[PDB]
Amino acid sequence: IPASEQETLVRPKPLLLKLLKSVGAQKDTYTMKEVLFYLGQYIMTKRLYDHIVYCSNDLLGDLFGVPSFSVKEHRKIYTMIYRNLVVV
Ligand SMILES: CC[C@@H](CO)N1C(=O)[C@H](CC(=O)O)O[C@@H](c2cccc(Cl)c2)[C@H]1c1ccc(Cl)cc1
Repeated sequence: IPASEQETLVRPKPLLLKLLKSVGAQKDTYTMKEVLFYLGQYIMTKRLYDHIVYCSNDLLGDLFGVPSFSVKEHRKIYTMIYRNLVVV
């Protein structure tokens, strides 16, 4: 993962936005760095993470389309996030 990826500007789809609205200020456009941070906070505050995040229990599962995933497979995490947003 290159560092430039954090700068990508994105518009969340409603379900991603609903999730971000529980942890951060609402706005139309976010950086990827913000999205990952808010998802990070969402996961830790709700204790979906202990290297596995368990989310069949949670909206996050519907978002990502998985019951769980490893926090170390960053490529796959980006892919799952990307299908819930639009790059601007
Ligand atoms: C779930 C806790 C948060 C705390 O920063 N978190 C991690 O523990 C691990 C740490 C790591 O393995 O480097 O992944 C973080 C992260 C940062 C940036 C991009 C990605 Cl794909 C993951 C990052 C993370 C953010 C969002 C998502 Cl969806 C998954 C993991």
